[PDB]
Amino acid sequence: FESELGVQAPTGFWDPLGFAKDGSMKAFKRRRASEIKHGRIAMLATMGYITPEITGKFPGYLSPSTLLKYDDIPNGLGAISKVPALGWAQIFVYCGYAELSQDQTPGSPGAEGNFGFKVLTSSDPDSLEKKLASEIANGRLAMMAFTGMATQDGLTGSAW
Amino acid sequence: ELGVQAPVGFWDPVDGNVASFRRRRTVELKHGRISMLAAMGYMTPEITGKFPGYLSPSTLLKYDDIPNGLGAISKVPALGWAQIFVYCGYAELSQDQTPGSPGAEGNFGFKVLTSSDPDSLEKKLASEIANGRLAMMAFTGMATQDGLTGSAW
Amino acid sequence: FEGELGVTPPMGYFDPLGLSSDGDKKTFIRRRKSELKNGRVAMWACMGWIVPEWYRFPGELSPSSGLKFSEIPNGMAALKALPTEAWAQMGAFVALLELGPLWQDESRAPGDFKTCAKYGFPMGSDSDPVKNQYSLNSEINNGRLAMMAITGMVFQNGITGTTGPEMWA
Amino acid sequence: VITLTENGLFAKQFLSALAFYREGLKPWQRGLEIGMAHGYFLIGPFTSLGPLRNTPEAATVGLLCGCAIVGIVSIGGLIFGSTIKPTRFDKDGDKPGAGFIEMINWHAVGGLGGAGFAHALITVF
Amino acid sequence: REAPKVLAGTGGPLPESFWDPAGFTNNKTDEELLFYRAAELKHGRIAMAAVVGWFTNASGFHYLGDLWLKKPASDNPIEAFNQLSLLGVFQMVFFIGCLEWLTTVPCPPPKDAPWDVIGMSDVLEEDTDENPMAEYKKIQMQELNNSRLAMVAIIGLIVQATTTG
Ligand code: CLA
Ligand code: CLA
Ligand code: CLA
Ligand SMILES: CC1=C(/C=C/C(C)=C/C=C/C(C)=C/C=C/C=C(C)/C=C/C=C(C)/C=C/C2=C(C)CCCC2(C)C)C(C)(C)CCC1
Repeated sequence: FESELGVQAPTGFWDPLGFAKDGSMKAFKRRRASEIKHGRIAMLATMGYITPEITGKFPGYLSPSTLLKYDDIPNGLGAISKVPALGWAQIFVYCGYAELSQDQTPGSPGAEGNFGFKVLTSSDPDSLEKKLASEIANGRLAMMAFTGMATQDGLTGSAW
Repeated sequence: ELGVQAPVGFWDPVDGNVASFRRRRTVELKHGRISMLAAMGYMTPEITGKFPGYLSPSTLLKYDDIPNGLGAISKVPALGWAQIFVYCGYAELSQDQTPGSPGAEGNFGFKVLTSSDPDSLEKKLASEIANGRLAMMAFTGMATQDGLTGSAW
Repeated sequence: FEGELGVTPPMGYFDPLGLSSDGDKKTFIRRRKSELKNGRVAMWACMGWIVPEWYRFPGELSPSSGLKFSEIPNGMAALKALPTEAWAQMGAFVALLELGPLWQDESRAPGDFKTCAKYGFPMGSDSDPVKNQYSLNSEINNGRLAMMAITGMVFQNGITGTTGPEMWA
Repeated sequence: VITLTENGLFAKQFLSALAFYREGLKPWQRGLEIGMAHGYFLIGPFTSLGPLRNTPEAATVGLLCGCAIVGIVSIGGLIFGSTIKPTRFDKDGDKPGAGFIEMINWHAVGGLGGAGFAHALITVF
Repeated sequence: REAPKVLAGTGGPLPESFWDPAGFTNNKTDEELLFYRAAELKHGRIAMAAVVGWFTNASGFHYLGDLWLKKPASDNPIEAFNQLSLLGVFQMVFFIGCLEWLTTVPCPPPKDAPWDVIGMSDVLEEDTDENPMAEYKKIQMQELNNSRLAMVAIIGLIVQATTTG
């Protein structure tokens, strides 16, 4: 496989470690499904750190019983022990459905990153590849940005 | 057909298909039912009081000690609302939308529509969805009231 | 068996004692699998003696024993100084490799494993002996060299009684 | 009369894959495998709860006794192969019972090896 | 259904109710569905033994582990795992590793019924009409329904133990 949505321009078929010399045709889609899912999580993850930094923490109470003004929970690592395990369980449940929804089993329409969002469905103006490639490329950038951001929040100690 | 109403048309300045509308319809009716349950559910801890009582887990003879519209918690009934959440899932995994051949039909277990009073299609199917839409806005508006405008009444 | 992947210019087809004069293609397959596997173990073993003489891993081998990687003796004395539970877990792990991933399929190439890559990199490829005839020979000769060396290093430790400068003059 | 424990799929494949029955094994390989198993196992009953179980060595005695048991059963196997002479392991056109005798000799060798390996593990660890 | 007919009449609350309220089986092939069942039965069979092992250990019967540690281990099975000597755990892993090796490579189950690890399919009938027998489908239900209950049961034990003691 050398002609999918991943080959943008600055690098060609970038497989230095040779996962494609033996990458089966379904393995590409499986790994592509992994890449699309990873990239979309990273975009949500990145927003989830840069947005509470500039925009203040949620005006609210997070847990109506355990006094969480969103300000005692820091933006970054360590918030895992600050957010309640149930608010952690409830986001785990919500993400649990989002895959136990319309299936992403091998060969299913959910297995190539298609789920039915269609926020940006341009009327096929030679832009379906543009939006697809942009999502993949941004997800690749978001994953790299997050890992640096995670190391930023860890090695320094807090936030950035 | 179905939920098309009278004061407005298809009200789609944004689905607009068949299969996608069917899934959206299932979401619409589902959200409608909960709001109607929640709206009338919120008015009851008000007049008629916090009706509950009897021997409950860590809440024996609890007169629905979960106060306010949000319910709070503090091991008062709201922890028992998780049992409502769990048993709500049981009906959501047994009598669900995957075997729900029409939009949001659960085969009418109660048979209320078998001439007991509701009817198939026509106004009743349109009245259910329209009432659900009103309650969903009402429940959300009631959520704003409890948050920063006192309590319900 | 000249032309099999193991013939090299220094000796051609060595077979001095004539241990494979008759065909016995089954015997050659078994002995080749042993030659590759013993070479790979020897190659990993040969690096296992050199590196501790320069670098030691930072942490503790058995944190609930005080034992840290530094104080474990090198060579054939760690067997009686590394706790028996430690060595038993290596045996269990090598058992996993020999029974699970690194299980030589009969139909596959002599040293081919159905889960490892071109030099052994975990996560793999099916072998292509004709194209890779250079590296397959390179592995055998390096394994052949390692087997001589590791037999040396263990022998050096057996006589000198250490792993320091005297063990390797 | 087919039963689960002898004629089930797992039972059939387990019996067929034993060293005595495994396809493609040279007789010396079957002997070596069986002997390694026997020699490794036989050390235990002597080095523990033996006459010298509490002595400082207490294991070389077990090693000697296990090697003796392996040798005795190997002698019995040689008697069996020189009297009954099973011919199911002989290759075509060979002295009858030669395969069985080779299997028994390599069982003796494997018993020595397994006993020594068990003793080495006990002493080292 | 087509392909889910190979695992038909074997799940649901009642025996002939294909539950699947996530579409995990539709569009999947026959071998994949059979492999999914092989995962289900293997999880359930271990779960049944796991629950039994949990109860015979949470009541005070941990002989091998009381006689190896030379002290009565704690009744809490999670905490007793830590106290159990590391030699015992490694041997426990190795024994299961040998069993898992034994079933897979030397004595593989068939490819049409990948859960027949004992291999009854070569002596079983499963398709006769007798009443005082041929209830093998019913005993398949009891294995599956019990095992499914054991799967959620053992998770409840572990989750509650690791959280609310
Ligand atoms: C979850 C991560 C992930 C996965 C599954 C994929 C998967 C894929 N990418 Mg991809 N990619 C990623 C991340 C990932 N990518 C990131 C972060 C970048 C930005 C650098 C890219 C940039 C990129 C380009 C430019 C192209 C692809 C292409 C592809 C496809 C074929 C290549 C292949 O087999 O890659 C398999 C990938 C893996 C097996 C990932 C292994 C990662 C290793 C184990 C670690 C790498 C080092 C890591 C950064 C260390 C982190 C440090 C940390 C420990 C502290 C395949 C669908 C090509 C394509 O679409 O061809 C049609 C293509 O042209 N990708
Ligand atoms: C769960 C919510 C939900 C869902 C899924 C639907 C679904 C549907 N509605 Mg419906 N509706 C709802 C709530 C909902 N409704 C409420 C609360 C009202 C009362 C105002 C209505 C009033 C209404 C009318 C009058 C009509 C419909 C119709 C329809 C159908 C086609 C319309 C369409 O494509 O919309 C697609 C819309 C979206 C994809 C956007 C979803 C909503 C976004 C996410 C937010 C909207 C703004 C919100 C107020 C801000 C929330 C803030 C919050 C984050 C704090 C479709 C089945 C039409 C119909 O019958 O068609 C046959 C029709 O005529 N609806
Ligand atoms: C290892 C777990 C596992 C697996 C692989 C299967 C596999 C199967 N089940 Mg099954 N089941 C299980 C556990 C499992 N089951 C448990 C615990 C229960 C009790 C509720 C059931 C109850 C059940 C019924 C009632 C029926 C099946 C059926 C089936 C078959 C259809 C495929 C299917 O449903 O999805 C296969 C794929 C999965 C099950 C994916 C596993 C679940 C995913 C990973 C998400 C779950 C994560 C969870 C939410 C969080 C974990 C903690 C949790 C305990 C809270 C298939 C052979 C149907 C059948 O064959 O009938 C003819 C059927 O009717 N199952
Ligand atoms: C209890 C149990 C059981 C059983 C088990 C068994 C039966 C076991 C056995 C085991 C065994 C029985 C093991 C063994 C092993 C052995 C080994 C491991 C050996 C080795 C050896 C070696 C290695 C050797 C080598 C050598 C040789 C060959 C010769 C020369 C010298 C030398 C030394 C080099 C069952 C399952 C029923 C159930 C429950 C549990």
